[PDB]
Order: sequence, then C-alpha cells, then structure tokens
Amino acid sequence: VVPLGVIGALLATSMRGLSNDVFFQVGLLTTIGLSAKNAILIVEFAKELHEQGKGIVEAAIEACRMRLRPIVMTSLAFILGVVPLAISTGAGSGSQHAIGTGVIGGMVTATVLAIFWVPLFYVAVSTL
Amino acid sequence: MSKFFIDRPIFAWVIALVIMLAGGLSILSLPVNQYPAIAPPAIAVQVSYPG
Amino acid sequence: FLVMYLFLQNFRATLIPTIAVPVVLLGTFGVLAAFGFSINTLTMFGMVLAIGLLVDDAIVVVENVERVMAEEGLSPREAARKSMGQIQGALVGIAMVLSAVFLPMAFFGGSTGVIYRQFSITIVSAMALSVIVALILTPALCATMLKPIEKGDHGEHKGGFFGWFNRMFLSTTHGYERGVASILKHRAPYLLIYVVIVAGM
Amino acid sequence: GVGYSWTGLSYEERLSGSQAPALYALSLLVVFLCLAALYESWSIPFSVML
Repeated sequence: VVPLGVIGALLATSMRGLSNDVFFQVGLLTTIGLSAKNAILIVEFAKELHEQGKGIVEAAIEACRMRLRPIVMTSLAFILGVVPLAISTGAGSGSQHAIGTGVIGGMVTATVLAIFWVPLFYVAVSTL
Repeated sequence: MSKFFIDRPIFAWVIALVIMLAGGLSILSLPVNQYPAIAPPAIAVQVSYPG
Repeated sequence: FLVMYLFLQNFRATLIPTIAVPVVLLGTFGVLAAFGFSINTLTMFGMVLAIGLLVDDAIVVVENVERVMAEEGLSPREAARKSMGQIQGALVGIAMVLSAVFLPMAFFGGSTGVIYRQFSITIVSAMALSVIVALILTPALCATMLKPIEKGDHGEHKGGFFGWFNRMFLSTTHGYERGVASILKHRAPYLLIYVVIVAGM
Repeated sequence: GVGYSWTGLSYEERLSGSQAPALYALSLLVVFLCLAALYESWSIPFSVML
C-alpha cells in the first residue's frame, strides 16, 4: 500500500509544479512511513480479532468498524499540522513549499483510499 | 512497563517536567544557524606575483 | 490542538495529549545537544512534519479509554488497566516501524547524507521518546479522575451546532462498513485497478 | 584615545562570571522534584527541602 501513498505524492507535486529534489525524497520516505502506520494500526486489530477465535473476514470488518475513528483522527491532525508549511509565503518559503505539498498529497491518498484496501490485502486466503 | 505509574502519578509528572526543563535550559547553550556544514571541505593555496 | 478538540469534544480531556507535545520536542533538544547537532531550519522542519506523527499514540490511548468508558460504565482507574493491557502492542509498533524509515538514511555519505541527517535524528529521537511518554504518563494522568463518568448524553444528539458531527460520523462508518463488505464480496476488479494504478505510478 | 583590556587569570572575570545563583536554584529545584517523585507528594517535600 506504499504505492497508494506515493501516487498522491507524485500527483500533488506534479499539479503543484515543484520538481524532484532531496525534499521530495524525504517526503516520500515519510509518506510511506505514515502509510505503514495507518495500515498496521487496523491490521493488528484484525489480526488479534481473527486469532482470538474468529474468521478472517468478519474480524477485518469489526476491526475497521472499531478503528475508523482514530485513523481519520490521526489523518486530519497530521494534515492540519503540515498545511501551514504549504500555505506560508515569505523568507525560506520555497523549501517549505517543496516539503509540504508532497506529504499532504501522500497522506490524503494513504488515508481516503487504503482503508478499503488493507482489509482486502489482509483477507488474501493464501495467507493461511 | 506501565502499572507502576497509574497508581503513582507524581513520579510520571516529575519525569515529564524533568525532561521538559532538561531540554529547556539546553536550548540556550547550542548555536542556531540556517544550514549545517553542507559544503565539502576545501583548501586553497594562493600566491601573487606583480608584473 | 483545536482540531483534536473538535474530535474529542471535551476541554478537560483534549489538553491531555497537547500537554504531551511540549514535553517531547524540548526532549529532542536534549538529544541534539547530546550529539552536537546545532539548531537549523531542518530540525524545525522535522518537528513540524513530526507533530502530526507525534500525538497519535496518545490519541489512540485516550480514544481507547473513552471508548471503554462510554461502552462500559467503568471508572477510569481500571478502564486504563483494561485499555493499556490490550493496546500495548500497537503504540510501540507504530513508533518502531516509523523509526525504521529514517534509520538507514543517516548512514549514507555525500553532501546529501548530512542533509539526510537532521531529518533522521530529530524524528527518531521524537518517536523514541513519544512511545515512552505514551506508555509512562498519559495513562496515569488520564486514569486519575481526568475522565469523569458522563452518561445520559452519550453523543447520540449531543445538542448544539456540533451535535450533528458524530451523527454524520457514525453514518459514514455505516457507509464504510457496507462499502468494505461490498469490496470483499466481489474482489475481482479490485486487483486489476491496483495493477493499473501502480502502472500509472 | 587609550583603551584598557584584561588578560590572564582575570580575563574570564570579564566574560560571563559566577553563575552560582543559577546553579544553586536549579540544583535545589531538581532535588525538590526528585524527592517529590520519591514521596508521591508536593507539600511533604517542602518539610525536608527547607
């Protein structure tokens, strides 16, 4: 699911216009970090709910139902934490613009999309 | 591990305040600049010879 | 602070993790002076990209304790005992997996290695002490009495102009669980669309 | 047109001198909180820090 964060990093820096540099690299590293974060925070609940004596398909539904609120909590907290770098202009604002758009575009697509998807990758029945 | 602290909250508050004012006095003793030593080291020899 | 106050809807509890935010970045200033790293714009850049990653392990534990105090009528002194025994394997996990995205970038050489430093150390020190400040003190100061038992108005209507927020929210969770049920129903186009979006990526 | 300057063992007395009022206050404050962590109290620490 780290492509499902870096696709939004790519499209955000393309529609913003800022190019690939060292800031884009550290932005894609931190966006795969947060993608791993908000995926494992529900897949561990799915794992323990399955291995406490349930099946794989109902445990994922119960885990995502119980854990949708802290995911969107962390996501909106992060996006309001890193929006003032993207909106600011002034001294040294070019580096802030280079570091902000990539992480906002990575995070919103790691949040709004992967919540459907890490259950589908968890309930792969070859993982038996 | 926890369970040693929910019954003993003053210990936790003291740990919080001591890391706070362990960093808060240490900010006043290190310098501030725009960027670190990003440039490579370079040595220049130089002579002048009039005419 | 105010967006997580909008989430938590309680002024006596929302400052519980936002007093966890000044105790850590100052603590990262305890690390840099221990390592000779001077204050530059990249350290502040790391902290402002890390405050969103920072309070997450505290908001999940206050969310778990308010969930176990809303669903069950237990006092917070034992609700914290029930909560931290069952979510101990996640708040350390997100910190240990978020440190590892920045540990191998610090060992690289070149002029980009020193610019990868101050983006590594100021995050891994924060997440190394965000996990301990999540496990050592915020269950204690949420467990004393700072979450009083509030029943009757459990947020089903909640009054005021903010009262329809959770009313829309649980409807979105119902749409979300119906959507993920329809997702796990078919699952046939939902792998080829993954292949075409990585091919576009 | 003639200035004065300090050298030798007195030269440091021209820079930031005795910080003894600072170190006394911070060193009493850290032990006041440390034995407060020992006691799980705040006013009982006063009775032994005075």
